[PDB]
Amino acid sequence: TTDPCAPVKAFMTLANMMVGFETIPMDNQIYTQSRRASAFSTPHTWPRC
Amino acid sequence: YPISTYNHDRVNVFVANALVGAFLSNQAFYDLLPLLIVNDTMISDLLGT
Amino acid sequence: EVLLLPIDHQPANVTTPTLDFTNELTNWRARVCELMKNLVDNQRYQPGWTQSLVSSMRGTLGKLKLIKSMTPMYLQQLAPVELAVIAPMLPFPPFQVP
Amino acid sequence: TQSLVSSMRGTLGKLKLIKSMTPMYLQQLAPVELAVIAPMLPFPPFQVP
Repeated sequence: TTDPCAPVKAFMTLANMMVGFETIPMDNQIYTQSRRASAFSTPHTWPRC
Repeated sequence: YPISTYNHDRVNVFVANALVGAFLSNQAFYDLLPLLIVNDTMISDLLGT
Repeated sequence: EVLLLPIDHQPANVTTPTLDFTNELTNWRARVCELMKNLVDNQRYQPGWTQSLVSSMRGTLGKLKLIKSMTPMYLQQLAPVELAVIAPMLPFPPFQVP
Repeated sequence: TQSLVSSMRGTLGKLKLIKSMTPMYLQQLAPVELAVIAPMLPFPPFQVP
């Protein structure tokens, strides 16, 4: 896909898979680790880890 | 925070302890970093934040 | 101007709720599943359970510890607000010993 | 088969650990019953040690 947020969707898909196994520092408490990976689609919303 | 301009100002103890505890627990510590440097007293920043 | 609740209550900070794993009820479920896996890993207590039943029981228990449930978070940070809203619009007021 | 040996010595262990009240009955209650029956018999008890 020509979506520029394809790598962050690929990373957040695994981070949604692994909830409770391993925890990562997210940006805030809104866009958490267990939030669906679809919603990002924006460079402001890329997690800092 | 640059050290050379923030060398001689007192830091906030609650934000420091909560920042260490949030970083060791991976619990979205980035919204504590603006509260780390204190002003007008130690307690009123936490009240009026 | 006070009610008593048998579980802990911190209030939430957002209005869009998601799932996380930090409250005393999920901690309690984790410790119960942890002791039951310490109980089933022992072979002298269930000698008839050979290998695959043992590993399947371990996995069922760990998965049941890690179910995506929302009721403990609800009890932690939404339902006390609802009880506090309900309780003065109530014909029989609260009557609580500590 | 090494599976069946351990599994069904587990059966012997569980049959050792069965719950039943006939042994406690034979220890504690049935001698009291024979002691209260035995005067009321047409044939008195005739015993060798």
